[PDB]
Amino acid sequence: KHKILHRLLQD
Amino acid sequence: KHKILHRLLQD
Amino acid sequence: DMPVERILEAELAVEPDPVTNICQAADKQLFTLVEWAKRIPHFSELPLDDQVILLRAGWNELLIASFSHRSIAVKDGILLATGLHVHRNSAHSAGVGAIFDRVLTELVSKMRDMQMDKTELGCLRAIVLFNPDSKGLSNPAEVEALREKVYASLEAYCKHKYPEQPGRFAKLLLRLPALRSIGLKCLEHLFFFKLIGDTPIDTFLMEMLEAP
Amino acid sequence: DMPVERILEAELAVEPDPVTNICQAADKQLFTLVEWAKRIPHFSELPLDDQVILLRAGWNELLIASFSHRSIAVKDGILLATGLHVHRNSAHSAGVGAIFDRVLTELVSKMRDMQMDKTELGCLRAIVLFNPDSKGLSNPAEVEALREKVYASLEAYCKHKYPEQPGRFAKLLLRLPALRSIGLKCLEHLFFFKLIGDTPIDTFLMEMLEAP
Ligand SMILES: CC1(C)CCC(C)(C)c2cc(C3(c4ccc(C(=O)[O-])cc4)OCCO3)ccc21
Ligand SMILES: CC1(C)CCC(C)(C)c2cc(C3(c4ccc(C(=O)[O-])cc4)OCCO3)ccc21
Repeated sequence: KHKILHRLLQD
Repeated sequence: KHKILHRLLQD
Repeated sequence: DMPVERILEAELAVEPDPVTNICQAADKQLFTLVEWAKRIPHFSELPLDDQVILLRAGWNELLIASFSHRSIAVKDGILLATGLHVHRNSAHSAGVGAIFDRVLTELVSKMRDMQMDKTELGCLRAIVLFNPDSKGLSNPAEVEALREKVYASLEAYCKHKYPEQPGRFAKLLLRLPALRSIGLKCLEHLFFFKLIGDTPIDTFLMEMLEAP
Repeated sequence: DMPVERILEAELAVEPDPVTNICQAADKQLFTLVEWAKRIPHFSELPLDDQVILLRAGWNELLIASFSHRSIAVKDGILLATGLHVHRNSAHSAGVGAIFDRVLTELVSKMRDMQMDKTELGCLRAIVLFNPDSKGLSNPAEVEALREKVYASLEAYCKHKYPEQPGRFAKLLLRLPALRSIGLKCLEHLFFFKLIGDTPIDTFLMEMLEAP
């Protein structure tokens, strides 16, 4: 869940 | 409209 | 002039299934809310139509702030104006556990942790009352001026009464967005109760749920 | 430590039918919002799950504050991140005139009247971001501490930059309840657009509209 958001917060 | 409220604000 | 002493006097002057009991208390307090507003400096001087607009716009938030502060010494529950204590479990068992918990965690517990006093409560309610964004106001600038006088007095009060707490004024104001959100969610529930027709709704409460 | 200079840098770093164009800009800015948040002191230090919770909880308000401030020199309209100017008449003609007008009257016009600057905007957004009432937070006290540091810095900034305006700090904070209400109404509209399926909704925007 929240796939895109997690990937972007990855940094 | 707003019958009760008007009457109560009458003071 | 907006003396905090007058606002405190207004608060002191009005001090006395699960959902059906809560709605009954709400109807009861609406009458008391009108008496409270009349005691707030300059409110009764505004034109009648504006007085109506301000009350119709803020009654939910105004009533929520009041029972929340009244419930500061209550554990996991609220104290209704009718004298009945409502526990979190009862609210949950009635289908309104989520919004009830928001009231407890975002308002009641926060008021308790900072020991919000009756003067501060009164000022926050006065700020809520004097909402210049209320639609239809004949003179929004006049209401904005009143709001500004209230928060100027509140800040002065906080710095004098609690000089050791520099962030108290800001902390108080920052409970307003939460109050606004909870009030809107409460209204949604009330509209649903009305729509379903399975919960008794008294005349004044019903009137507040009518279209503008 | 929460230096206002860092918050300002975050703002400057991210600076570049009618409803379909507005939603396209929203999707675009969601990517930029993540970059903005990472630049806010201590945000990236919070656990990943909390970072997600704070962004999912405040993206609407965060994006609304941004395009509202970006539209301060625009008359009766807003400036989208895509470069397109949207006038009040266009919003009305698309069926979202009421919420569009609220943005103009309660946010854009107020920011313009007080000449809210980019540092103040950044601090208000940082306060919105660090919302301790967000459900699921592993440590709400930690987020509350960050919020407190932001408004302490903001108040210091206001008193130093605008000493002639004692009520400016309070005025800034009092735009938050309006922002909260408008954000909720915006979300309702977005859920409806999604439900109807007559408006293109990009992947990130769509993801923000998914259940927790
Ligand atoms: C929706 C429902 C039942 C859910 C739970 C809470 C306690 C938030 C709630 C509060 C209200 C109330 C209200 C309740 C109690 C009192 C009181 O006892 O003073 C005054 C007002 O009505 C208007 C605003 O708040 C009405 C309905 C609900
Ligand atoms: C519902 C609809 C179309 C009504 C009118 C307004 C302008 C409030 C609006 C705003 C948004 C938006 C948004 C719009 C523009 C921008 C931008 O240009 O930066 C960024 C975000 O999305 C999320 C929050 O705000 C989405 C939909 C709507």
